[PDB]
Amino acid sequence: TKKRRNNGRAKKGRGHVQPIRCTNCARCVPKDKAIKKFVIRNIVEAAAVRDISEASVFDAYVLPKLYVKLHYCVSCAIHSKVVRNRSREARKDRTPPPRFR
Amino acid sequence: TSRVQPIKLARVTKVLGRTGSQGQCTQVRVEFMDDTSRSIIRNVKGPVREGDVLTLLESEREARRLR
Amino acid sequence: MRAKWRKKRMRRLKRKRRKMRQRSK
Amino acid sequence: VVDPFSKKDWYDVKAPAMFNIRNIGKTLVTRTQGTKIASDGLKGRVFEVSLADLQNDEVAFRKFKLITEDVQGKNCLTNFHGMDLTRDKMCSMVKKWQTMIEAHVDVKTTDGYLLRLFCVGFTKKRNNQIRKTSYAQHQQVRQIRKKMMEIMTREVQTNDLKEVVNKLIPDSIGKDIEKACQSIYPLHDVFVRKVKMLKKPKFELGKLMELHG
Amino acid sequence: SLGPQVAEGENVFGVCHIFASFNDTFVHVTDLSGKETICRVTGGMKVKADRDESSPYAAMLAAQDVAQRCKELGITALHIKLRATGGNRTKTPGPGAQSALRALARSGMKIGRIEDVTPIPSDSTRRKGGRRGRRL
RNA sequence: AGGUCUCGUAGACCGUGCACCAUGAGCACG
RNA sequence: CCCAUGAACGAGGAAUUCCCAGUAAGUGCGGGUCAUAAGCUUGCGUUGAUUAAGUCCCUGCCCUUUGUACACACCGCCCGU
RNA sequence: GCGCAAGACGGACCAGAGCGAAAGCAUUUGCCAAGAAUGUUUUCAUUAAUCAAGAACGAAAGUCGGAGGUUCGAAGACGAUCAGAUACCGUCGUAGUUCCGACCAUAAACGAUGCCGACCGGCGAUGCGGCGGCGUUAUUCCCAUGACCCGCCGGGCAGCUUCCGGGAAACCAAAGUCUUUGGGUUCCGGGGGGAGUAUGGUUGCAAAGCUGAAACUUAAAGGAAUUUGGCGAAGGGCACCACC
Ligand SMILES: [Zn+2]
Repeated sequence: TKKRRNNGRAKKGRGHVQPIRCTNCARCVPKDKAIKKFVIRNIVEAAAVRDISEASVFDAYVLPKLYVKLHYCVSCAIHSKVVRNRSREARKDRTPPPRFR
Repeated sequence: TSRVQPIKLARVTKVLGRTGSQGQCTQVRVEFMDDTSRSIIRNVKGPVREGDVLTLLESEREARRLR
Repeated sequence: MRAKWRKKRMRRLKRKRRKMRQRSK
Repeated sequence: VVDPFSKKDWYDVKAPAMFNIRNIGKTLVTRTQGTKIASDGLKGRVFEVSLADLQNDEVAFRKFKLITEDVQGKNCLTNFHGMDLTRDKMCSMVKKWQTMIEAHVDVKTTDGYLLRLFCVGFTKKRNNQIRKTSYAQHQQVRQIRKKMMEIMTREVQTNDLKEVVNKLIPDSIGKDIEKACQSIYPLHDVFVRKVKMLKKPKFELGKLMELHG
Repeated sequence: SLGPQVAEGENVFGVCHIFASFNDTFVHVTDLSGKETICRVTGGMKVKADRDESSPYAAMLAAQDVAQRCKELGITALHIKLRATGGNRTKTPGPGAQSALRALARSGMKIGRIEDVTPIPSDSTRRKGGRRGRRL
């Protein structure tokens, strides 16, 4: 039967979307179907930031950040706990979850 | 390390949840006597009151998960 | 038995029968 | 059999007179072992340095390329080779729900220097703007790109390398572009992303003498 | 073999190229010119096990060995050149890079500016594997 | 003239990954 | 009941059991079994602690959501030579 | 680390955004040609949608001729996994994957919903063109321009709610205006197999494409949605016969 109002993607007037490769896998997934992960991290986060802070020749030296973007296949997205499954009535919530941490 | 560091005193302010795999460790908001401004989070072991004074060896690191 | 490999085997059988017919005549 | 660091030397590299601090580091090279000389092997080296390691207090995420081509003994003198940006700043400037404008201009200076000036550009959401999109039309992007092209080909051919290296140290061309393209679309984030040097003239030692002062 | 000028409060600067894949960890130390390396150690140098080639502990051993080596050689200021496997493969650096950097800092060494110099492509060729990928 | 500005708190991830799954002899009662 | 004979055992591998206050543990006394009868069990009494006011990691149990071509209900149904 | 050479592809910007009849389309610049929508007190005056024969285009794979072979990689070779692997995995690797011309016309070519036209609720945003109106900016004065805000109009990709209504229900502003059954017009379905099979015709170098049965057998095969169930599915809670 019909599961969602859309078809698991965002293609509405296109027909063909330029496929992309997965990160953990190598699946040829379409661009609007894959789950996109954009994580903002730095080089060291908690176990070495003070150890660098008293080992740097420049005082008040801010650590540079690392910016990567991840494309996930759906099986890789479920297997890596990126996205979960909800109930029938709770599926139609397009708002992102509150990023408290 | 090969560095010397003086013993810095500490004081808890509010007890937090208990971390660890078996619930052995405890999170607590802990604060320094000689530096009233700064306050860090440290993992403690054993039963803690809501204002007892604490002895800490290193003031550089921060608390984390059970891992 | 999904229909794709059933159709593949039936196509191979049809090709074998046709090529037997053209070797016979 | 023998330790390789016994037959080694130590040399000092000198920044040119366009900068402020002439000492940026030290390098090492082997002795004149046999028929080969240690002079040419010390020549083809590219010294990546930051802007804050050259001047006092400025933008610290600007990188410069320095190459040596002359030695005289226990000392090396460098020359400009290119200008780049750090990767974290480049990844930090790009974000969703805005447009990116890029262009490249091939320019020739008064000397034998065929450069290649790149650029970036990102539109700015207004302070009272309610729309989350903030995109631009294609012809507006074409006009802004043509304006950047003519600005970057306006200021190179009529003048030499030294004062345009001096002009590249602060935000001058980017501020001129952002002031010029304000009426078309109010972009805010303008930088010269990468400077590449293609062609070399015939090398003569007097230019390297007067370049370092 | 050693720095000729006396180091009263200043320091000499070299670069250290950390290259951390998902199955190896490279610590490569080179002068500021980038051409002349001085010493290199890998994660397979300090362990007799092919599986633990990209380990935090092997990274600590390699970092301590290379820190000691440049300590008798005479380099005390390092510029970190961190790198993942790059290319058409993944861009996240290996877990041994952080442990190697922390162990290099713990040896009593001064560092300068750190950055990531991983070779990200614009658009490279086809990735290794099939259309359905490396399924398991 | 003073010297330790005041008030409240999740600020938590980060060498972590798992092989080895073939088959079901049947089946009541009003 | 009395006298002689005086072995192993020098605080025990892998593994595993029980227990938050008059508790565990030490200690003795009653009852059942009984002609003769407690190294067992059930009650009683004396002395009397260390640790903790949590967790879901292990071992199990319960609930919600989701998938199903299973309803004699996965020890189920079921495709091909 | 410095250069050189070759081929492939245009990330991040990239969206329930745009264009195209559909396949499909993403570096900059130049040339040629076409088109929707908006505006119009311009022109012709019924010239109109659907359409058997017929005609163009048509993803990938496959075929026919050659400098192209960088990466990837059907068959093939090797090593492990396994009771048994010529499967999942790893290393090489032919034909292809790239271009120019000659072919075939098949997909879940799916919005699993033919085309034109009329009527029937609201709301908030998006893209194009036009219109009106406080204010800010390209510094301070004046005009219109680009950017922003507040409305409106027409077309389009779309979103939320309901006793408008319908449906077997999932659900639907169309899948509504249907026993109170008629707006116009092409293609197509009659239980499940046999079977898209045999034969004939037709097209093609070939692979195959279109047209397309019968005999025999069967009382079921199927579509929605509830209750414990069963997951080598994800969470949450409890327990000194679980742990610290
Ligand atoms: Zn994947």
